[PDB]
Amino acid sequence: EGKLSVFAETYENETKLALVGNWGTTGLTYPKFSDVTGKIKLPKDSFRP
Repeated sequence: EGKLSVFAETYENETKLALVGNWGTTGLTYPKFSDVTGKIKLPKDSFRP
């Protein structure tokens, strides 16, 4: 009953644009997308059915 569904999880990673008060995925020494550990890379488009 209802919608039976399975869930996937990822984290988005942004950093300051050379510490100017702004931010984005550039100037980033870490993975653009990651797991909860912060080191494991998990792109939003790396996931498949």
